[PDB]
Amino acid sequence: SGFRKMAFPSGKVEGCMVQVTCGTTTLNGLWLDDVVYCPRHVICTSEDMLNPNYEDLLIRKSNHNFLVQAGNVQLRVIGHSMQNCVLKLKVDTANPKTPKYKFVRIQPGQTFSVLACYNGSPSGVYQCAMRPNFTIKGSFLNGSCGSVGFNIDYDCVSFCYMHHMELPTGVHAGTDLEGNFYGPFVDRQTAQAAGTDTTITVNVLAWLYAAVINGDRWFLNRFTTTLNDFNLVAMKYNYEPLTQDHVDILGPLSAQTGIAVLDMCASLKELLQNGMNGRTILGSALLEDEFTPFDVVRQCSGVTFQ
Amino acid sequence: SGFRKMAFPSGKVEGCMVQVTCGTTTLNGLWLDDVVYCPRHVICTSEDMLNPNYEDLLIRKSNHNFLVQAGNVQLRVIGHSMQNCVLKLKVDTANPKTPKYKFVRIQPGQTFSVLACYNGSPSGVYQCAMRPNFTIKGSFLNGSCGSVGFNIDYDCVSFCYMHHMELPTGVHAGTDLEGNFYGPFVDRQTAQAAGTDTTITVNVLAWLYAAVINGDRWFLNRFTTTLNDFNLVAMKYNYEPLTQDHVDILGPLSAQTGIAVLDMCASLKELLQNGMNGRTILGSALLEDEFTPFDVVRQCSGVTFQ
Ligand SMILES: O=C(c1cc(=O)[nH]c(=O)[nH]1)N1CCN(c2ccc(Br)c(Cl)c2)CC1
Ligand SMILES: O=C(c1cc(=O)[nH]c(=O)[nH]1)N1CCN(c2ccc(Br)c(Cl)c2)CC1
Repeated sequence: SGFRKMAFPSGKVEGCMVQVTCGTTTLNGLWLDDVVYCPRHVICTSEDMLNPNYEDLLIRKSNHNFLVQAGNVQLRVIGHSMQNCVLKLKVDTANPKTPKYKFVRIQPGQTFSVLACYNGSPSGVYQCAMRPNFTIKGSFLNGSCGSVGFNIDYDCVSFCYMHHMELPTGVHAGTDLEGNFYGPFVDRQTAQAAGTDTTITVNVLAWLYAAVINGDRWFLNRFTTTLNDFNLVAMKYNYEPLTQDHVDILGPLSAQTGIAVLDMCASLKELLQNGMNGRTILGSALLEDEFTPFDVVRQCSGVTFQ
Repeated sequence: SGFRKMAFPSGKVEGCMVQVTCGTTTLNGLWLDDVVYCPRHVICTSEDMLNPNYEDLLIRKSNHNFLVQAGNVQLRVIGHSMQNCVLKLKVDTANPKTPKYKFVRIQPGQTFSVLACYNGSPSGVYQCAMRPNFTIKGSFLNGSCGSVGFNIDYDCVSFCYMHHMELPTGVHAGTDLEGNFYGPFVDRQTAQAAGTDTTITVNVLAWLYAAVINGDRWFLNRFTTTLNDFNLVAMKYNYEPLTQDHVDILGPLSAQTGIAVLDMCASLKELLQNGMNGRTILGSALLEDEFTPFDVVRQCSGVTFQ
């Protein structure tokens, strides 16, 4: 038992991280097969950041302008292209540690692990959620661009995020691995703001089920509510509305605890209207919304990865 | 910027995890050079768990009673011995992925990363602290025994924890890699209880410095206190006393923020006596004590690992 913010083991990804230098700018790249992927803003200088024309900037570059290092080994760049906001550097050597992988775009509310890197070298791993406003609340310092987010499905790494920038409010923004930005952001050093965030309701419910599994039951009650009655209260507190699809997803947790979803919604309704009154749930004094139903099952039932 | 519960990258450890079977009992082992380390209670059956005599139990075993699997490859056990509460299985093949490593015993209040494993296969990584009562608040299911805790110093893995059991209160207990139990626990299925836990004061202060670095300043004030005045209040709230050694350790964070340690102690004194009044610090409504001063520096200043 117990419940922790658990990340995926990062070994399969650590062997793919490289350092990419263009001019006086260095950041991280992702080396799969014979391609290195990195944020295209590595080709910007100080004069270009405010309003870059990436097509012009890229045509003025040659392969030898790009220095790629995998530890000590230097990778020779034999070609380069741009795919949306990502630069694809073709190199002469295919990464022998290339895992089975795919590129997936995730949805708001889903979670993934982040491998924070500096100078191509892995620094730490942590779990986060894609927020409803398409930002993530990450932890990144200067030099972290090109760090990736991933999930592990069986033996397959699903890459879903590459880090590009920090917004003024301290939250982070990036792209999928096809270079399409999550959210209405662009890779230029202008003043961009995220929209208002909301709380991920289906995740809060999954976490309340994790609490019950771990012996925290004080917030339960005998009432029940309807989907429309709950959603009417949730709207008032900046909570995402709950759909029938969310109810079915919570099914396995309802069965393991014998507590129906709509029963749990009534408990959440009370917690929203009255607060926790100095009591905690799973060691938190706030409602946690960065665990999906699958995260809870994986940690409260058990799923390993070969 | 940002602040997350960050674990160390686990790749170097994932290549050392193996499955160890003795009879109908399977758990995880740590394979370094030509030795596999695992909890000695793998040699217990149902009749032995209540009052095991491990010397008798071990003499009745031969090398062929121990099945060790590294993925698919079977490792031939050519010898076995017992070191305190750990079994050392000598195998015919040295692990070629053996990293530079050492065995260290950590102190209460220090943090480490846990690689949770099932059937020799890594499942997740998370950060935790050794509590003042020598337990950890982990997340472990049936089959997790032999999972290890570690820190990474430069390129060296310092192994500090091997998981042995869950106590009745839901917290976890284990040994260092020499097989010496952290705390007054023994590997028998009797009713053992942890002593009362206290809050790790130097860690709370480090976290308040992380908050200031990340722009949370509402709890600051202009007062100052003495070490003895603070400790008098901290004792009342089940907080570890603060020593001059703790003050020096916090030095780098005091310098980066310009806020003296004793100034921060006065803020903490107020937070203990008045509460947070519905306000949060770094997204928490409770005082967090599982980040050391070094954790904060590493995340709020930057340290990678080759
Ligand atoms: O490495 C970091 C960084 C990431 C982070 O999350 N937090 C932090 O403090 N620093 N930066 C800032 C973004 N930057 C950047 C350069 C050109 C363009 Br065009 C754009 Cl859009 C961004 C590259 C360097
Ligand atoms: O795998 C787990 C486990 C760990 C955990 O943390 N949580 C959980 O639920 N299960 N166990 C329980 C301990 N057990 C065990 C066997 C013999 C002896 Br003698 C002792 Cl002392 C313990 C081996 C099997």
